Amino acid sequence: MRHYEIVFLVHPDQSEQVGGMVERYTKAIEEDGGKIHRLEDWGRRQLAYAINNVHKAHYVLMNVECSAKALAELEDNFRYNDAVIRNLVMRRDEAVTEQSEMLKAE
Amino acid sequence: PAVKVKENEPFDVALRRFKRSCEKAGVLAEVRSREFYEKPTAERKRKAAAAVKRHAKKVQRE
Amino acid sequence: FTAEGVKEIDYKDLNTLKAYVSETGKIVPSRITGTKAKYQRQLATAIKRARYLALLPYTDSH
Amino acid sequence: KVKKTVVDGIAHIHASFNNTIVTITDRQGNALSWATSGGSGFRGSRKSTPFAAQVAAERAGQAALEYGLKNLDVNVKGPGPGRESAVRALNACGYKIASITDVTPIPHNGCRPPKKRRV
RNA sequence: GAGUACGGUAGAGGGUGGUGGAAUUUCCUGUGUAGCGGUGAAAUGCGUAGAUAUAGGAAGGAACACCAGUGGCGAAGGCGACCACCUGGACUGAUACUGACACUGAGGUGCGAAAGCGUGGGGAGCAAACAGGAUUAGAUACCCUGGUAGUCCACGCCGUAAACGAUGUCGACUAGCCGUUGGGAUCGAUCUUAGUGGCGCAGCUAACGCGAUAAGUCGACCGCCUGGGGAGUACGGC
Ligand SMILES: [Mg+2]
Ligand SMILES: [Mg+2]
Ligand SMILES: [Mg+2]
Ligand SMILES: [Mg+2]
Ligand SMILES: [Mg+2]
Ligand SMILES: [Mg+2]
Ligand SMILES: [Mg+2]
Ligand SMILES: [Mg+2]
Ligand SMILES: [Mg+2]
Ligand SMILES: [Mg+2]
Ligand SMILES: [Mg+2]
Ligand SMILES: [Mg+2]
Ligand SMILES: [Mg+2]
Ligand SMILES: [Mg+2]
Ligand SMILES: [Mg+2]
Ligand SMILES: [Mg+2]
Ligand SMILES: [Mg+2]
Ligand SMILES: [Mg+2]
Ligand SMILES: [Mg+2]
Ligand SMILES: [Mg+2]
Ligand SMILES: [Mg+2]
Ligand SMILES: [Mg+2]
Ligand SMILES: [Mg+2]
Ligand SMILES: [Mg+2]
Ligand SMILES: [Mg+2]
Ligand SMILES: [Mg+2]
Ligand SMILES: [Mg+2]
Ligand SMILES: [Mg+2]
Ligand SMILES: [Mg+2]
Ligand SMILES: [Mg+2]
Ligand SMILES: [Mg+2]
Ligand SMILES: [Mg+2]
Ligand SMILES: [Mg+2]
Ligand SMILES: [Mg+2]
Repeated sequence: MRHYEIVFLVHPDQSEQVGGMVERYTKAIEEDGGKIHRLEDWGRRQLAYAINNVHKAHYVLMNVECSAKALAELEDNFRYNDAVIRNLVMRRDEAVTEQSEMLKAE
Repeated sequence: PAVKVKENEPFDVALRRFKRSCEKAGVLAEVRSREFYEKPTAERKRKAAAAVKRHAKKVQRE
Repeated sequence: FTAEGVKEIDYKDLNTLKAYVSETGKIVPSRITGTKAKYQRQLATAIKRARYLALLPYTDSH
Repeated sequence: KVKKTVVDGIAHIHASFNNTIVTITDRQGNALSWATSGGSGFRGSRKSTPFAAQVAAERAGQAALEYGLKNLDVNVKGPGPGRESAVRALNACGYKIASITDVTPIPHNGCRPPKKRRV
C-alpha cells in the first residue's frame, strides 16, 4: 500500500548485533499486515569518506510494506539509536524482490 | 590533482602529467570564477551570449 | 540502454555509475557521453543518492 | 643546541597571486624550515614572478637539508604564478619527489566573494 | 466550442520537517621564526605580548560546485543539495458521458523582485552609513584596510521596477528549411501533437524589421494616446 525501500548502515565496532537489530526492526511490518519483500546484508564495507572518525560500516537493505505509525517508529529508533550513523528511505510505487548486486565475482 | 611517479620516470613526464591532470580537473577555471561576486543578471547575460556564439559557430560549418 | 539492457537505472549498478564519473569525482556532461537528457537526469540523481551513502566520494581528494 | 633527525617529510607551497610561501614539515606537520618570496628580497611586483618562487623554494630546501630528508611529498595550494617553478626549485636542491598533489580549496557554494572591482 | 470519468509521462510548481559534503571565520593546542597582507606602485592594518604558514580538535551561520542545456515548470513575480509528508496544474491514448454550460470584462477582488517598516530571534561571508590609507589642483568617488543597519528565520505591513517580447486576452486562416524538450503512431526512416529556438516566400512597415511563438488576412471585448516643458507635480479624495 505504501512501499519503503530502506538502506541502513551501522557502526563497525558493534557490528555483530546486526542480526538482533534487523529481526527486532522487522517485528512491526507483519503485525501491520505488511509483507517483507527483501532483506539483504552485505556488511563490512569501506566508506568513501570518514563518517564520525570511522572508515568502515556494516550495510543492509530491506523492503517494507508499512504505514505511518510503523515508519515513524522506525525513524524514531534510528534517530535515538547510537549506532545508526546513517539511514535512507526510498519509497517506490512497485515491489522489488530480486537482489541488488550480490558478488558477481568469486 | 595528484600524480604518480614510477619506473624512475624522468622529471619531465611528471610535470607534464601534473599539468594535464590539473587542466582536466579545471582547478584554475573554478578558482578564477570565484574571485568576485557575479550577480545573476550578469549570469544570464553571459550565458545567453555564450549560447548565441555557440549556435553561430555550429551553423557556420554549413 | 535502449534495445535490451536496463530500461531504468538505480544506485545499485555501481559499475555503470562509476563508468560515468570523471577521475576527480565529478559527473561527466552529456555532450561528452552523448546520452539522452532524461537518462542524464536519472543518472545525476542516482549519483547524488549513492554519494550520500558514502558509496562514492564527493571529491577525489577528501 | 637542540638536534633531531627526520626522513621522508612533506613540503607545502602556498602560491597566491601576490606572494608564494614555501615550508617544510614532517608527516606530522611540524615546521622545520620556511621561506617566503618577501623574505628572499623582492618586495613588489617581482615578488609575484615565478623566479622569486624558485629562489624561495630552493632556499627553504637548502635550509631543511640539515635534517636529512631523503624523501618529500610536495603539495601545492593556490592559483598564483610559480605553481610549478617551486617544484623544480625543490628538485634542484637534491630531494626525492615522492608525490605531487594540489590542495587548492574549492567551495561548493559557500560564502559570497567580495564585490567586483571597477578599475 | 467547453467540460467530466479512466491508465500513464516529465518537471528548480508550492508548503512543513529532517539530514549531508566542500569552504570561510572564530576559539583552544603542538612545531616553527621574521615577516604577512594588499596594490599600477604604495600605505593604513596584522606581527617577536610570537603573527602568516602548518597539524589536530571544537562552535556557529549562510549558500548549495560538477549535473546545467536556445533545458524545464509557473498567471505573472519567480523556482536549482538530498529525503519523507501534504498539495495545484500541464502533457499523453482510447472509450464513454453532459449537450453551447463560451469569450471578454468598467467597477471590485487576490497574488506580486529588490530595497524599506513593526515585533521577536539569529548573525559565518558580504556590505549602504562610517573610520583610516592612497590618487588628485581638490576627491565628501573610482583603489586598499576595517566596518554598522541590512542580507537569514517567524508573523504583519508596504503595492513599486527597463514588473520588457518596451508587443492585452480569445478564436480562425496563410510557401518552405534546420534544430531541440515531453508524448504518440506506421515501417534507423516516415507521419502527428503540445512547447522552446535559428533562417526565410508572399504580405506588412517611415525604416529598422516582423514573418504559424506576425508586427500578414480577419473577427469579439477591454485598456490607453492626442506637440515639448511645467508634471505624473499642486490641491481634494482614498
Ligand atoms: Mg580583493
Ligand atoms: Mg593558523
Ligand atoms: Mg583545520
Ligand atoms: Mg521569467
Ligand atoms: Mg526583502
Ligand atoms: Mg528592512
Ligand atoms: Mg525586519
Ligand atoms: Mg531586530
Ligand atoms: Mg561580519
Ligand atoms: Mg571598501
Ligand atoms: Mg572586510
Ligand atoms: Mg566584516
Ligand atoms: Mg533605518
Ligand atoms: Mg523570512
Ligand atoms: Mg523578470
Ligand atoms: Mg508599459
Ligand atoms: Mg516609448
Ligand atoms: Mg496581459
Ligand atoms: Mg493576441
Ligand atoms: Mg482564460
Ligand atoms: Mg490567443
Ligand atoms: Mg488561437
Ligand atoms: Mg526571419
Ligand atoms: Mg507597425
Ligand atoms: Mg511605422
Ligand atoms: Mg471590428
Ligand atoms: Mg471588437
Ligand atoms: Mg477584434
Ligand atoms: Mg501639453
Ligand atoms: Mg502647451
Ligand atoms: Mg500645456
Ligand atoms: Mg504624487
Ligand atoms: Mg496650481
Ligand atoms: Mg494627494
